[PDB]
Order: sequence, then C-alpha cells, then structure tokens
Amino acid sequence: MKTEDMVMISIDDHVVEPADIFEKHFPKSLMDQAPKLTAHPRNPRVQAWQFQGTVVGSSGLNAVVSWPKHEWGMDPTGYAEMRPAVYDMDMRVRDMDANGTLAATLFATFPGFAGTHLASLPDKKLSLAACRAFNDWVVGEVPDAHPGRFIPIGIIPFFDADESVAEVHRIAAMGCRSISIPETPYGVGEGFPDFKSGYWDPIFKACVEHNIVLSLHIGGGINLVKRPEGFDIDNMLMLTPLISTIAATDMMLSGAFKKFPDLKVAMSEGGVGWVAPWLDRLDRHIVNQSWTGTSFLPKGMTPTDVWRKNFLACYITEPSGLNNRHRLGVDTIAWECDYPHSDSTWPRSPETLKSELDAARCTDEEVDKITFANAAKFFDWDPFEHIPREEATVGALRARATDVDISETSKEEYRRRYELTHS
Amino acid sequence: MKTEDMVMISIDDHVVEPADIFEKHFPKSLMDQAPKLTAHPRNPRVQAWQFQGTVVGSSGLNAVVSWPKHEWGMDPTGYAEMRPAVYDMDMRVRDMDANGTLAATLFATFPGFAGTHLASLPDKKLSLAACRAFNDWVVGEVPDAHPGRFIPIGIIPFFDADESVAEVHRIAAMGCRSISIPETPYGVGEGFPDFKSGYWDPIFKACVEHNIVLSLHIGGGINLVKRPEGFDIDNMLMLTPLISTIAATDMMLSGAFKKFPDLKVAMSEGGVGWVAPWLDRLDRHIVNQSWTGTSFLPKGMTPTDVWRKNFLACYITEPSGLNNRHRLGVDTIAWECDYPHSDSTWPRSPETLKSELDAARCTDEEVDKITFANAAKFFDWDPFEHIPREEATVGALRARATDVDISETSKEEYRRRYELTH
Ligand SMILES: [Mg+2]
Ligand SMILES: [Mn+2]
Ligand SMILES: [Mn+2]
Ligand SMILES: [Mn+2]
Ligand SMILES: [Mn+2]
Repeated sequence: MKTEDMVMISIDDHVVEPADIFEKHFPKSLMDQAPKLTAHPRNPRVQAWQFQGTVVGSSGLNAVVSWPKHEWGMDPTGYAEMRPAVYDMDMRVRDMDANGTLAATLFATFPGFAGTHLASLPDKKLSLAACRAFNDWVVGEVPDAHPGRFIPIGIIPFFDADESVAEVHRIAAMGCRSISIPETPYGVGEGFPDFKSGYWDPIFKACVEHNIVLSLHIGGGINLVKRPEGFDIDNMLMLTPLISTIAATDMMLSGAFKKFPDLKVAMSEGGVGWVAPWLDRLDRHIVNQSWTGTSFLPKGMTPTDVWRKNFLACYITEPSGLNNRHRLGVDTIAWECDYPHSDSTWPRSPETLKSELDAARCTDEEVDKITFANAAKFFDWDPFEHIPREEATVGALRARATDVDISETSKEEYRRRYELTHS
Repeated sequence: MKTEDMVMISIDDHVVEPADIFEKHFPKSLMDQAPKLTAHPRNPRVQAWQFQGTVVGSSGLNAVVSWPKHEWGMDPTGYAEMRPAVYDMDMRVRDMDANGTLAATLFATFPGFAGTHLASLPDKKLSLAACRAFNDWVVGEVPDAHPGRFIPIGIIPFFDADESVAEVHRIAAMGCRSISIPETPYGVGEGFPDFKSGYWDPIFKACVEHNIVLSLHIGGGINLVKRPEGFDIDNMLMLTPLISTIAATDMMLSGAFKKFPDLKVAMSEGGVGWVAPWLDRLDRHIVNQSWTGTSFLPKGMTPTDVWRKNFLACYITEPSGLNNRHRLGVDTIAWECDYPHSDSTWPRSPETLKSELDAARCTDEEVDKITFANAAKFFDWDPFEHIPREEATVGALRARATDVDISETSKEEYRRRYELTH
C-alpha cells in the first residue's frame, strides 16, 4: 500500500473553543454568569476564560502547530498567537486535509478534557449549564457543520451521577460516540469517588445502553505522582504519557467489566507499549488466584480476553510498539494525531506513521486496522457515510489542500495577522 | 538447548536475616542497643526486630516459599512460619540447587532492601553501626561461606554522603559488586535528596571507581502514587512492579551519565516491557530537543546508546517481554528468581523461563545471555571461578538436591518443626 492510499482517523485531538461558544449555547437567563473572555492575569497580551471566580486559558504546549520549537512552553497562550485552525473549525478541516486526516476526535480545553475544571467550581447549576453548552457545541454543532470529519465526543457533569446519566442520554441522541471522563477520579481536586466504589455504575450502565465509549485521556495519573521540589518540565513530559497503567489497572480491578461486560474503554493518548507487560502480569495473576473462586472479570475470561473485547490502545508515534501487536491483538490498536499538541505528528502524520508501520512489517490489512478500522468499529462510526472511501484517503484529502500553507510561522506573526483581522 | 543445560544466575532475591546476625556483627560496645527480637505487636505469634523504639518484621508476601497460596498474605510472619531456607543460608543453597539456580543476589529485609529503615531512625550512629554489621554479614560472611553462590550486594547509610562514600570503599574491598539504593529517594520518609541534586555524586563516583552496580529495586516508586482511600491489595500488587519508568527517567534525566559515563544501573525486579516505549519517547525527545544544544546525556549518545552501555533490565517472568529484545539490545536483559517472594518462580524457575525463551525463539546464545551471561558481565562477576560450568548447570545443581523436599508445606507445619527444635 502507498502512503497516499491510507485512510486515517484520529481518535484523540484537542479543540480550543472559539470566543462565541457560550454566547451561542449558554442559557440566556444565566448569561451574565456565563464564562467570559478576559485578559490572563499573567499575560494581558492573551485572553482567557473567567468563570465562577477563576481564570483559565490554553497551555502553550497544547496549541503549538506550526510554531518554531523555541516558542513552545508552559506559559498561557491565546487566540491571537494560535494558528487559526486550532480554534476555527473551518480552518481546522483544511489543516486536516493537508495532513491527510479523514476524521478527528475533539477533546475539550476550557472545561478540561475530562470536565474537571467545571467539576471544581462551587455553583454546580452554573457548571452544569456550562457542560451542556459545551456539549451542544462540540457534539451537536461542530460534527454537523463538517459531516464525516469529527467523531462526536463529549464530557459529563460527573460531580452528579443522576445529572451525568441524563446528559449521557441527551448527547447520545445527538450522535455522541464517546464521553471523556477523568482517568483517575480519586486524583481530581479533593478527590472524587473511584471506579470500584460503584459511584460510576449508573454512568457505565447508560453508556453501554448507547454503545458509548469511555475515553480515559492521559493527564490524571501524572497528578497522582509525588515529584521532587524543582518542577522539571522534561521529566513531566517523559512520564505523563507512559503511566496509563494506573488508570487501566483501576478500571480492570474495579469489577466494571464483570458488571458491564460490553463496556468500552479507550486509553486515549496512552501509547501501546505499556499494555504487554501489564497483560502478562494480570494474566498470570488470574491464573495464580483462580483457587479463590472469583475474579474482577466475567467468568471464563482472561485479562487478555477482556483487553480484546473491551479496550482500545491509542497512540501517535511509537516505532517499537507494534512489535507486540500480536500479543495485544492487532484489532485493539488505534492511531491518533493529537492535533494541535506538542506531541502531534502534524503535518506529516501519514509519512511518519507509514514509516513505523513498514518497519514493523504491517500487512495492508493491519495498516487499515491501525489507521482507521479499529477506531471505526470501536466508536461505532461509519467513516465513509458522508465521504466515499476513494475520496477519504490521505492522497485525496491532501489534493484539496495544495494551497494550505504549513510552513513554520511564529506566534508573533499569527498575532500580527490577528490584530489586522480585528481592527 | 535442553532445560537441564541452562546456567541460571539470579540478580534479585531476598534474605531474611537470621537471629544471630547482630550478635555476631554489631559492635560489642553497643550491643545493648543492637536490634533485638521481640513479639511483633501486630502478630504475637511471630518475632520481629526491635530497634530504636520501632519494631519491624517480615511480610507474609515475602517469604511464601512452599506455603499453600491461601496462606500468603500481608500479615507479619516470622522464623517459626518460614521454610528454613529463607533465613538459613546452608538450607538456602540446597533450595537453590533444587531450583537449578547457580547464584543469587540477596536484598535485605530488616534494614530495608535499600536501607531506608535504618535511614528513618533518629540515632544515626546506631543506624551506621547496623548498616555496617549487615554488610559484614551479607557481603562478607555469606558469600565467603558459600563461594560462587551469592553475588555480593550491600546497602549504604545514604542519610550521610561522606559515610556512604567511606562504606562503598570499605565493602568494595570485601568483594561487593552492587549497592542497593532507594530508587526514588525523594519519596522516602519526609524525602531525601534526588539524583539530579548532586547529593549522590560522590557515591556514584565511588561506585564507578570499583565498578559497583547501582541496584534500583522496585518498591519506592509505588510510595509516590496517591491511591484512593479504599485499599485493594490486588491493585497494589499489580502496579508495584510495573512503574520502574519513574526511577529510570529520574536517573536518565539527572545528568548522572554525563558526569559518570561508566555508571551502571540495574532496575531490579522492574520487568522488561516498560523499557521499549520509554526509550522510544526518550529517543524522540532528544531528536526534537536537539536545537537546545544541551542534553542530559554524553555527547554523541542517544538514550538507546546509554541504555545499552549503562542499564540492565531485570525480570522473573514476562512471556511477551522478549518481543522487543532487539530494540533494547539483548545484552541488556537479565533473569532473576526473586526467592522467596510471592512473585518467585521457585522451584520450577528453569521450566517456566525455558518455555518463555522457546516461545520467543531465542537462540542458544540469547538463552545464555538472559539466564546468566548479561548479569555476570554487568556485575563483573565470574560465575565459574568456584564452580566449573559443567557442574553449574540446572541439571548438575539439581543432581545435588534430589533428597530436598519441595512439596507444599503449611506454615503451621514449619512452626511445629521449629518449636520442637527450639
Ligand atoms: Mg438497547
Ligand atoms: Mn490527546
Ligand atoms: Mn497531547
Ligand atoms: Mn526482588
Ligand atoms: Mn519481589
């Protein structure tokens, strides 16, 4: 197979919500309490969202596409500095065309990719309104404005189980395929109930009823880990995506799959390699403990069986990861772009992934599984409903974007263009 | 190769120090302050070590050898309940013969396998004395009494850098090949200095001068991870050996290999599979950050280069771990028995490992590397100085031990035998 004939669905990307999202979707009677854009306290030159006495904005590692690498950093950033495609979905699909990406899966910024910023705030009626307004935009408006380009994923008001169940039903009917939930809830704020407590069971139940995937995105497990005093960016960047073992262990040992055997879990941005040693240890534990007469799994299943039925490993780039694909089961590995994060392979995702696939001796069947078919089955999404397959390939989408400039562009030049646009 | 013809060195096992260790090795002038046996406050049926107003005993997951599985647990256990081989080194070598194990590497129980129990106590003169007495026993007496069966490994009084350097030099002269140090020092107690701070540099320097390996054994990383209030033994037991990524990242990014290019680090009981995804991310980071003109690594070296020269991955059983052996470099993977821990494969270590090696299509040369030759080279230890190779194989050692009973034996029966004896 040629690079140009790949079909690529990404099951993990990120969106910066545009400035009018709450003007358009917050309840009118609550509008004077809606999230509003203000200058960041540490950067009058960039805006951020003020909500319930808090201000939050985008990190400068999470919207870096096309920036020179020396401009990447932890400091807050904002619309003026960003390539417009990070916040303008009309421009986003053009960047996706240029990268050969058929579909993307948009994790939230302002509410938290798992909704934890809304869950941290004291007025839960206000936080609930903000959750529903966000879902109305990212689940309803965006996928319908760009049919076939976005896999609908939302968040829930997980501080309130009954309201979370209601929201699952509500966004299921809007086409929601996944909800992003905190991967290690006991690590969030003061702590929320863990998966073993039963607190999440009505949410798990409603998701199974709608075939909705739980996306457990990295970023929670790192907050569990004590570090030495001096903040080491490089150390954090190294550990943060390599410890999905914690949340996956929690979910496996919670008994969730014995109670809900059809429950689906995607370990978003977790990579591949962590799975193999973890399954080896779990598999051996179940064998060695079979004398107890019970386990956290449905009867007659090994951990590897449950991996293959209920889990999806998700990765951007990991050349050695595919050397255990037969251990895991090749059906359980899905690619992601992670646009516009520092870890994204944009705008060379096809070439970068194809080189790894070729070095791992992937067959064409395996290429298709990893680049789109595993994700499409797991998220119950038809990639060619709105865009025929011959028009959905890397080569065909790139042919629509020969005019898209993908060269390195300073955040200062985006700012100059932004200031010209808004005067 | 047949099972019987393997040669097996374990670079990670554990010892339960016997009752007379401090009677024999603690300074005579301080004997009234030595650790002394007493009833364990949480289990009066077993003894435990009292030292400086604390009492610590063995865990029932760390001396399980021959017990029925339903008897394994986190309750304290003691001499009376243990198979004698766990604390009696004359019986230990017979259990090693029965398992086909040529050599073992004995991590401590009472001081902490990295000495953190001694470091937690207020009187550091007594803690230093206990450290030196333990090293005298486990580095000096035990390997001398059983030549060729134990790779000498010690601990250090790491609460004091000057005393630690002095002790490295002292135990190096006794044949020490490794020191076990806390893998994540900032998580120990209220926190000790991390590897990046430079505090450990004179210790690293002394180790390199004697070609002594740093053993970073699992168990410290888990104490960094917040858990929910509701405890799940299984959750702890599942996570504890799978997060060696933390301490390895700390050591890699500390700059220690830039300052000490020959420093050697063994990730004891850490498994294998964590390495490949971690090296992929480190290799990528160093490529993508090369514009900075700085690195935590020596010039002209990638993270994979430093892995191959400076690290050893250590594992008991991991059927899928060898599927990235060429990624890592097959010279960097070493087997371990972890006797007498719950994770040990005793008394069928050869059979269990061989099945994994065959399934991974290992060549005879790769078999020899993983079972003994990588460890022997990494720890600069000659496996055939006292025992010729022909007499050192699984089959030859097991022929020494055909009379050794290895059947399941309840801890109540060991207690019956123990109490008759005493
Ligand atoms: Mg139904
Ligand atoms: Mn992501
Ligand atoms: Mn990311
Ligand atoms: Mn061990
Ligand atoms: Mn162990």
